[PDB]
Amino acid sequence: NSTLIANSMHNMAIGTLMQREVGREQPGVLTFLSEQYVGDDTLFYTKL
Amino acid sequence: QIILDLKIDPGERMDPAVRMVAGVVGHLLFTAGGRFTNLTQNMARQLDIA
Repeated sequence: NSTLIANSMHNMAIGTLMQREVGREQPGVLTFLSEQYVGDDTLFYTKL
Repeated sequence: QIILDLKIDPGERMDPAVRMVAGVVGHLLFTAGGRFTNLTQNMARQLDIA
């Protein structure tokens, strides 16, 4: 009943991990402006 | 022999009320009296601001 919800929210967790790691390893190189998750797809708008 | 200080982490995201409550808690928890101290002057300033 909640396949899409589970996949998207798992994607949300994975996204939070990648943002945390990239912020830790390189401070200030990449700043995230927007994040979206749908199904198995993710999208980030950032400033380089 | 051990003195506390504040930790800064940009990646952490917390509700603003946590700092405001911790400001009250720190005054009742620690000692900065005239004989010994538990915290650095900077942490005392941060707690006062909170």
